[PDB]
Amino acid sequence: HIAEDADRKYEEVARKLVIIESDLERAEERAELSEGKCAELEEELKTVTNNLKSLEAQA
Amino acid sequence: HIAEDADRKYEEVARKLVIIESDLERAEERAELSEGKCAELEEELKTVTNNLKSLEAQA
Amino acid sequence: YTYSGLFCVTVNPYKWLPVYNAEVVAAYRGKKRSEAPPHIFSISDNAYQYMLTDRENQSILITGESGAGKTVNTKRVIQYFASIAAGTLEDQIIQANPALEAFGNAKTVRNDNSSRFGKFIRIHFGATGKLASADIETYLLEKSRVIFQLKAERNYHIFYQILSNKKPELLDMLLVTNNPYDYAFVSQGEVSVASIDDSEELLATDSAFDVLSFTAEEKAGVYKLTGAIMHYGNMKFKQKQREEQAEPDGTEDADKSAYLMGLNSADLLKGLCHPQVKVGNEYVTKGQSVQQVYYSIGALAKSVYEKMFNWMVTRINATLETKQPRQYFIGVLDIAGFEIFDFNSFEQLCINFTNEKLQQFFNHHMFVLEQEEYKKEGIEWEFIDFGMDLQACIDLIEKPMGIMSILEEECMFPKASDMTFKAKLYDNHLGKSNNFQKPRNVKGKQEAHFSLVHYAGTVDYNIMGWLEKNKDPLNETVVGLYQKSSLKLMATLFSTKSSFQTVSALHRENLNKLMTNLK
Amino acid sequence: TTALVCDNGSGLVKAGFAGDDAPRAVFPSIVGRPRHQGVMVGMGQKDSYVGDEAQSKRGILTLKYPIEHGIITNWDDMEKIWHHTFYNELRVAPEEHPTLLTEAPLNPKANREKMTQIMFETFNVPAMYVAIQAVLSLYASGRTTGIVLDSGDGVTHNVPIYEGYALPHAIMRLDLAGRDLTDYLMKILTERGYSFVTTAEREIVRDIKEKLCYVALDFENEMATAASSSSLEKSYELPDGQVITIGNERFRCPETLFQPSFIGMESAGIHETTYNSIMKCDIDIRKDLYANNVLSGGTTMYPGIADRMQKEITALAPSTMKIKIIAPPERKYSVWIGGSILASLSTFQQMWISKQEYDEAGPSIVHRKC
Ligand SMILES: Nc1ncnc2c1ncn2[C@@H]1O[C@H](COP(=O)(O)OP(=O)(O)O)[C@@H](O)[C@H]1O
Repeated sequence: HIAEDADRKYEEVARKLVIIESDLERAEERAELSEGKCAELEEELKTVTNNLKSLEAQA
Repeated sequence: HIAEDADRKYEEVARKLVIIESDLERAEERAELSEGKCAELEEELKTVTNNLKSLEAQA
Repeated sequence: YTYSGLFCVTVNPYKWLPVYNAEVVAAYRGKKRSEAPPHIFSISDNAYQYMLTDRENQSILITGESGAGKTVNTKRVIQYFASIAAGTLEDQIIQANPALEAFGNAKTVRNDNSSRFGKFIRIHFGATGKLASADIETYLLEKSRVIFQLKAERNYHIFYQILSNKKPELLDMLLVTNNPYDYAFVSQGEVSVASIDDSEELLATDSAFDVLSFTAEEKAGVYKLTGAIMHYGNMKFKQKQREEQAEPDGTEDADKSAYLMGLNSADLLKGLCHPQVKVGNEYVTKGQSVQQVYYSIGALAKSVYEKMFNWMVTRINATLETKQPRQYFIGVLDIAGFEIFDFNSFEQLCINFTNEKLQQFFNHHMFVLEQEEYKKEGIEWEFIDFGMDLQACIDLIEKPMGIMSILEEECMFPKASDMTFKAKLYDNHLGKSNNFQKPRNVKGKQEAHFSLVHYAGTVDYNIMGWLEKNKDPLNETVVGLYQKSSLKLMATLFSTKSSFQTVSALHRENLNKLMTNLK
Repeated sequence: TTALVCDNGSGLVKAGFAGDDAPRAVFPSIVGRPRHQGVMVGMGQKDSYVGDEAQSKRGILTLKYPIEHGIITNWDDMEKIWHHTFYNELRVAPEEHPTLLTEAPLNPKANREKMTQIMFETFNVPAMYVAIQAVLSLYASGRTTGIVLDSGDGVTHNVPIYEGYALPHAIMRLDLAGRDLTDYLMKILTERGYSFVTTAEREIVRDIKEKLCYVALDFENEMATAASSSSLEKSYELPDGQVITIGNERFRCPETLFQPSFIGMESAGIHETTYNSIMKCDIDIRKDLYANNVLSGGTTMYPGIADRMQKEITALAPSTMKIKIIAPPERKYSVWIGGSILASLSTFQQMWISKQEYDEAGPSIVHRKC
């Protein structure tokens, strides 16, 4: 009884582990994609800062 | 014998589960940190672009 | 040879004389100073006698800023001590010397081979007066040079010795070119003097490591550490776009040094830009500006260099020691002396402070001697202490409102500069002390900022740059990284409920320890 | 001899030695007393628990803060907390150490009088001193000019400094801080079904606040976004299982700092009181104040608070000034760091209030001179 109980509940534990691992891989993709997009965004911001400072000097 | 072998394999898989959950929460907190900052600096980019346009009018 | 009250003045003759060899002149055994001619052999023998009749260690303080005369006298006194109380200690001592020559000597404005530390050679003696092993002990070392050198000077010889491209094996291992003007930690003043070669001295140091107990690893590791100390000099950081934060731009020297010392590159950059701290029971990232990162880099370089130096001296003590448990020893103290240059700065101030301390020590000794002699002849005559009450007032530099405490305060205070430092100095001392005086700055000569009335005259100091030179913030995150390095020499160095560190404070503590030993 | 730095605060005691980089002891400023019967004979039940021992036993205790809004309203409890701090956390003898206490600006004088009397009599400190939290925060920021916004657990205050000169007529003090946000969150969580009424449950809600709450850059469209999708919902697990999920509460709780009308206060947001404190200063220094807003304290640790602050002040100030919000990553211990720096200065060792001065002048010396 106790052995099969542990068996079933901990196989379900392994199922929740599959879920958590899937979502962890998803979150790694999310993090890497977001940091790449935001490195692009920081390129945009540094460029536009250069633009504004140069152009306001001219102004 | 079956019962204790099962219990030990299970507990090891679960102690890997716990670290998978920790790395998942770390990944998602980093991703949300990122995206939130990225939209805040997106608003910053909007401001600096509006200033760029007003400055073009000034030029 | 001459006697001066209690000193023993020797002049370099520059002409070979048998006045020391052979032992025909060494007949001073048993003889006293007051009867025999005035030779340093008489003093060595007197120290021997005093050790045998008093069981109290003896000390020989030989003047060291003189280029010659001191070294030959040290050789002659160790030879004499071997002779009287007889692979020898003299051979052994002079074998591993190239290590110290390359590590603790640098091109000075008024020299070209300058002892930039304190060498306290202990020749140990048996229970009865039999020669035992002899260990070397080093004291306060001018570590500020490892990063900053004045114009028309350069740091310790070993850097240019290595960078003379003599062993292309090394300059191939340390990912390092040969042009000295590419490394800011060495290209500050002048890269080389014409009064010495670097290749043959590199060979001498190699042979020193060989005669030393060093293996192949205990030599490649040292070369790697010196290469890393050079690679630190040209790491670059920039304020993050639009907020404040120091971040790295380009990691070339980063990867170089990371591979050399045996660390990770991303981990090192993160620990340099994001140092962690323990708040009660938790860790929190601390922010770092660019100047803070640079200060930390310099502090790391200085700490590494001093640790390596001390470890090498321990290795020399090990390879040069094998003897029965002995009791007593004689102290041979080599150290720089007082300085009065045309442009005095922080280092000169520290050196003059040490010499003020030593001179007060001598004055106390001579005072108690004269007072004893007066109580001996029944001559009733008492006077204010001739030992300390002369310089104890020229010890502003240590009392907790003098120059050093003010400099530390200014190192801590926000937005402090050299002008504010000068203002504070004036408000606390100008007019309120007699030894503190305003310099008489005449147009046509270098500008001073204040003048101290030392025992050896009134010296004029120029405080420009003391703030950056006194800061010493150690980055404990990077030290923890060091403690895990693969290069076993680095881990041995850094084996052993912080941002307040200053060069002056460590210097004062070291000087206190040295005086405690001598007293 | 080294000195002690004892930034008290209304939610956390941070103590340590002058000259360190971070406080040596950080524990809650709380005193717990047993609530239930007690049946095990020989268990050795204590009368009261302090610090974080009262935090792990909080299931059976009723917790009380002896400091309400920066003011010490229970002096026996405060004495217990100080005794604990000295003897069990730092493990020193107060007779051998000057002590640097700290206090918020613009609070009653009896507070400081009682502080110094307590120290000198029931602890026999050789000397002591009561600083102002904002000045120490500026010390720790490495500046001599700026308008510092300190926001801890009890009180939020602005102090504008210029060249080391304070403008005491422009100091503005506000009385909503971490604790009022905790109470507002306890009240807002009931509209999802969760009911926290005990003091221990107040601690649980405080932790939920410290883990899941953030400041929205634009409140209205953030509200509309949380209404439309459900990507803003996180989950938290109480210390008995029983996970809870919160949605727009995450940013509705700290938004109270910018609209104090959510808790029925009439004051203005912290951005507006900062701007008013600036506009109360001499027209020549306010350009340099605009660029040195120094954030300090725990309540300024929400994600996105610096960006919202800069957006709001930029919208208020003229369109030519450069608004710079300076938010260090360790800004939660800025007051203690600055206090250690201050107590380490050589030129400060004459500013202490020696025991002899107290014996001559009574407790009234603390503000009459120092
Ligand atoms: N990471 C965090 N995010 C949001 N709020 C926090 C955070 N950490 C602490 N707080 C808030 O800060 C308060 C404690 O801050 P602190 O500066 O220690 O107060 P005090 O200065 O009065 O001791 C707590 O009430 C808590 O609500």
